[PDB]
Amino acid sequence: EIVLTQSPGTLSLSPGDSATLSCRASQSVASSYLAWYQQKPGQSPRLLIYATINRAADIPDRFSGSGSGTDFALTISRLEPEDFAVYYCQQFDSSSMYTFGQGTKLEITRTVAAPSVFIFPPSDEQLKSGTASVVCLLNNFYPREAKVQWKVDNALQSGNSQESVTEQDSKDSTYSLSSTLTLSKADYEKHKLYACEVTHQGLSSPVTKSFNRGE
Amino acid sequence: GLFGAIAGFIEGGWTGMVDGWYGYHHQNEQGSGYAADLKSTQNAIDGITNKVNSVIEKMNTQFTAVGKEFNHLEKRIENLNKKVDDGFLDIWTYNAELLVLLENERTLDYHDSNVKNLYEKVRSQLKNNAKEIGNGCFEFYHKCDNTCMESVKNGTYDYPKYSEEAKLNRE
Amino acid sequence: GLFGAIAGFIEGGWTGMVDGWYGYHHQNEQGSGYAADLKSTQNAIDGITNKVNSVIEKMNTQFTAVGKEFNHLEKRIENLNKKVDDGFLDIWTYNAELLVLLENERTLDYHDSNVKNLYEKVRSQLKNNAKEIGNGCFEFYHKCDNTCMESVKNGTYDYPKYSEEAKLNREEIDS
Amino acid sequence: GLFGAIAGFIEGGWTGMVDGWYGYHHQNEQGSGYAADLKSTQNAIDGITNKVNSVIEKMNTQFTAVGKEFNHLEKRIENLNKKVDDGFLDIWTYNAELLVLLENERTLDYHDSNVKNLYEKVRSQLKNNAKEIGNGCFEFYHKCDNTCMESVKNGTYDYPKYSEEAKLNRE
Amino acid sequence: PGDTLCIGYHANNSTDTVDTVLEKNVTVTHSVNLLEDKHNGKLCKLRGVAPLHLGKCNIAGWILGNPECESLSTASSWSYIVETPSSDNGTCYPGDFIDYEELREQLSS
Amino acid sequence: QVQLQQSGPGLVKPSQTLSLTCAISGDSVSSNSVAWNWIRQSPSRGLEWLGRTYFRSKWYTDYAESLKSRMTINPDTSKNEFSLHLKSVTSDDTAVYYCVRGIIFNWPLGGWSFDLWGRGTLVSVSSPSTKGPSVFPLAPSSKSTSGGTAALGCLVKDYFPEPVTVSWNSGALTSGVHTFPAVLQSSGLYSLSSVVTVPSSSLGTQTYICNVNHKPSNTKVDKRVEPK
Amino acid sequence: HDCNTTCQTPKGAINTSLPFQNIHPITIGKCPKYVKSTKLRLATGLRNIP
Ligand SMILES: *[C@@H]1O[C@H](CO)[C@@H](O[C@@H]2O[C@H](CO)[C@@H](O)[C@H](O)[C@H]2NC(C)=O)[C@H](O)[C@H]1NC(C)=O
Ligand SMILES: *[C@@H]1O[C@H](CO[C@@H]2O[C@@H](C)[C@@H](O)[C@@H](O)[C@@H]2O)[C@@H](O)[C@H](O)[C@H]1NC(C)=O
Ligand SMILES: *[C@@H]1O[C@H](CO)[C@@H](O)[C@H](O)[C@H]1NC(C)=O
Ligand SMILES: *[C@@H]1O[C@H](CO)[C@@H](O)[C@H](O)[C@H]1NC(C)=O
Ligand SMILES: *[C@@H]1O[C@H](CO)[C@@H](O)[C@H](O)[C@H]1NC(C)=O
Ligand SMILES: *[C@@H]1O[C@H](CO)[C@@H](O)[C@H](O)[C@H]1NC(C)=O
Ligand SMILES: *[C@@H]1O[C@H](CO)[C@@H](O)[C@H](O)[C@H]1NC(C)=O
Repeated sequence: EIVLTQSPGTLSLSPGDSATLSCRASQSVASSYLAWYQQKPGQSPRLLIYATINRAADIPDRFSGSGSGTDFALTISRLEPEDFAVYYCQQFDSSSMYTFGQGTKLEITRTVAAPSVFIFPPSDEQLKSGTASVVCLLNNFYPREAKVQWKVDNALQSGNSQESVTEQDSKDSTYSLSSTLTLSKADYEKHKLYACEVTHQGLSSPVTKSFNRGE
Repeated sequence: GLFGAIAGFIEGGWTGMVDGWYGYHHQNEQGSGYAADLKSTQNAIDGITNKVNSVIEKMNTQFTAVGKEFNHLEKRIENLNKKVDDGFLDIWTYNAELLVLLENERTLDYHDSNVKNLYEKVRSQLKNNAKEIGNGCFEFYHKCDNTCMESVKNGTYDYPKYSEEAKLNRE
Repeated sequence: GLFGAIAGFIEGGWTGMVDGWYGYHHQNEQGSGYAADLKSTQNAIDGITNKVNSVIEKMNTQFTAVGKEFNHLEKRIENLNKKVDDGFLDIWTYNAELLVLLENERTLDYHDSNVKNLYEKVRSQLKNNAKEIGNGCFEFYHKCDNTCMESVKNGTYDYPKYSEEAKLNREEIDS
Repeated sequence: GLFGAIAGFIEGGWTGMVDGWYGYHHQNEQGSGYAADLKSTQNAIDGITNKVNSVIEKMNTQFTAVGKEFNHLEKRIENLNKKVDDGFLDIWTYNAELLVLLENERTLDYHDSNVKNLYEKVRSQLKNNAKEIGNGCFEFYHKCDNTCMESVKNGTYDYPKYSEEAKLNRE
Repeated sequence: PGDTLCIGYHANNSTDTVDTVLEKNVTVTHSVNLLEDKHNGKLCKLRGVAPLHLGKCNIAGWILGNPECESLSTASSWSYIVETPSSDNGTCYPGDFIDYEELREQLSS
Repeated sequence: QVQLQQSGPGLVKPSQTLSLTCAISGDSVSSNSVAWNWIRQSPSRGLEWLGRTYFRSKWYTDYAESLKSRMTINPDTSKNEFSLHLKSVTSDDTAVYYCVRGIIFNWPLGGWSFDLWGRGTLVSVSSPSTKGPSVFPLAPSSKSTSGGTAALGCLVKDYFPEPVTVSWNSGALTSGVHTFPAVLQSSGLYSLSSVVTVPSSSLGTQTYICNVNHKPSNTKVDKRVEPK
Repeated sequence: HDCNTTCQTPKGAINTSLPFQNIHPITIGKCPKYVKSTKLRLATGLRNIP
């Protein structure tokens, strides 16, 4: 019944900066029954603020909650490196008892960097078994927002490719992306030109890596 | 109490309703259970929280040392200093004692008022579609599903909707 | 008052009912007369007693002599001792006056609450078998002998026992 | 408030009613408009005026001079003198702040009481000759001209006169 | 035998009692304490500045330099002075310390 | 002080009843002033509260109206634990499940908050039986030059269940290695790609081998990658 | 002993924010008001009736 909508989805911010995370509800929320949670990478959630203003146990002074009625907020005054985590708001009503938000990610990063792109045709070993996987690789880019489309004989593929994104790197804070175009051997040999197009913020114009079957 | 609801026409309280201070207990064809009214609970919480803070924080003192030292030829002003210290002790003890005595009565009435008013908001909605069976309970003259229950609590019970069915069941 | 019963819808009080603070005045075939509701009276008594005691008891003092004597060269601290006694006088006077004012208003509202609460109990017992004629009385729609009266004053009024008799005498007057 | 009329079942107040604190707003065949109930306003005024005066007038003080002078060898009784001043300062500031806080709550509860008490007086006159439509309004089941309106406001509504007419309009 | 809906309030295992103007020992579901009746039993640093402990001496002996208080390492600042009920190493040569009480009120901090 | 230990099957056949238990240390399952909950976390459906159990001289339960039919929470006072029972399990129910405590009505005042969160038990539901991985090479070449370095890798396709561990040259090469998280293919099996960047001069002269371990099937594969 | 406090009494220190105390009338610092009371308990909830 009561839907909590946080914003922004991802929040890019350098260490030491001041962050404000908002949480807007579809209806009025009881001030006392609203809470905040922090989920560090790989660890379980952890109570950060309850009753909209009250820090939980062992919570540094950097964290402070605010709001009332429909709109709430969570402000961090000075970001420590250990504050790279996901933050969730949570509310209670007597109809939809416990509802959360989709959570804001505090991506502690900057310094945009474009990806190097590599393409890998299917191996002859895999073709013998009847399947054909073409892998397109995006290496060490930032930010994550990147478009990867497939063109087979300059016809745009759709619904037959899976992407994967690595977690944020610990040294240069970049990402890596792999898109795998999986189709049958019959469809693979039915065409000639296999291309992978990348549209990223760091690239002035889209970048295409391609090859011809049997080459 | 003064409003005559808590320990009054509502005999006891519910150890089951754990969501808040005031709420409802329903049962119908499709289940039963407790549910607290958060609108009135939050108002009491926000109100009581402001009341405790007003007593604590309207007390502000400055740095002072009470220890004064007087020799054997100053027994007069030593007894004067004792009269001042003993004078403040008598006042602050009588004030704090009477304050907590009086405001504990007021706070228990405030919770009695909220239960009374929460009861009247339900009565003035179910004018004759439900039966005041006493003990702060209403027996409906119609089938009230979980959709209908959430509307009485919400304060949006549709009287003209169920007036048709409740008229004939009253016989 | 605040609850609108003392000098409210109940316009006056009774001198003939000397048994207690609150009570009943019945009128039926077997007789009439006053009688006090001891349960509601004993509560007001115990509470008011605890109120007056808590205002007197929480005042505890020690053995003190206020008489301070100073010579003609100690006029300064002589005025300081005056300021101390005069300061306490202004405080204890303003506190005592405001305490009696505020709690007398509360005490009178406390009786008003109890009278109103007694009427609501009798009304919530005689839901359909009696007629609220105002100013604190109920007209019965059925025979109510002394056995019926002492069951209303005591809290065991049997509604289904007289529900049928009162139902017939009700639509008879509606015509 | 406690009695649950102001900000309660009477959702808001009227900027139009400029004659008093409490009053009515009728709507009948020959007119409609605001009008204050002066018997309930005059009592509220006399009550509140007596309360504000009783707070001020009980503060009866005497001619006094606080300024005391002490040389550099009397810093012990000087700090005693400051402990008396800073001590009286802490008592009067706490009492005054708590007096205004606690008595404002009683004042607003007093108005809420007078509004609910006025409503419960109009309801006891129009027993079933009018429909309690909530929001502190009555809808009449019969023709109520200004002679009838003025009879309710001043507290002389003749029930048997309009009981026959209202009997048939209940339908 | 129809549907019902009751209005009610909270109750728990709470055993706390409060005193009201009309009734003593009133059991409530929640309460708070306004009176502090606990102490750590240690003379601490007031205003973050440690106090001055005189040990076996009193101020007269400390300020004049009684041979027992020579071990008292005098710091540069303190918030309050600490004596003991058994401190009696003051004026070892009998006499009158003039304005002794006023000097204490000057050295207190 | 207070601790929560979870246990239960990590894989569920996609028709049967999901069962999980949560044993408590330090606090009491039959304690008042608290309430014991279950909450799951799926990347598709966010944080979902499931149900709660509390004892107030009597056992109560409250379930989410989204399921409201297939979930049950049973306590056990003799062992001071409480368990979960989610019947008619589908792939929507694949998520990480937490047991968690509610602490409402403490000073400063009121407010239902979750303070104690269990470690978390990931419960996947899947039809396929345990199956080993196939490993194919991602061969570099000229035209794989992006600047002055090239990229090569290994494709670990069609294995079940999680996880696989991919190391390069038995751990000798760690700089520039990206082992992507596994993706769930439509077949029900998983797929995983692992890449690494090396200078172009090393292709024809060095030696690069990726190592794949799938211990749930006792499968270990070592594959060499050579250019075209 | 080594500890910080805003209020100090002869028999020990008081770390508190309540307006009243009954430890010792002789205090040094921004201290609460000493009172002869032993229990000043302020109710916040309802009258408990299970
Ligand atoms: C409302 O107004 C009428 C005016 O007709 C008041 O009626 C008179 O009341 C007095 C007592 O106060 C009687 O002595 C008169 O005989 C009544 N009639 C007349 C024509 O004066 C009436 O009292 C007012 N309402 C209230 C509650 O006093
Ligand atoms: C208040 O109660 C104190 C503790 O006694 C216990 O609790 C009360 C509620 C009763 O159940 C009693 O039987 C219990 O022993 C008493 O020490 C104290 O005297 C009581 N107060 C007064 C004014 O009597
Ligand atoms: C509850 O009341 C609000 C009042 O605006 C109304 O909008 C809503 O439809 C009602 N029902 C529910 C289920 O919220
Ligand atoms: C009076 O009250 C008691 C207790 O509720 C009850 O047992 C009794 O029947 C009542 N009536 C009389 C006449 O005692
Ligand atoms: C309260 O809790 C105690 C716990 O020791 C229990 O023994 C007792 O029966 C409980 N009583 C009530 C009235 O809740
Ligand atoms: C006392 O306060 C000072 C700051 O004035 C701080 O450096 C010190 O660590 C504190 N000591 C304790 C025991 O808290
Ligand atoms: C005050 O005392 C409580 C008692 O447990 C302690 O937990 C708290 O840390 C103390 N605060 C300070 C500032 O010493």
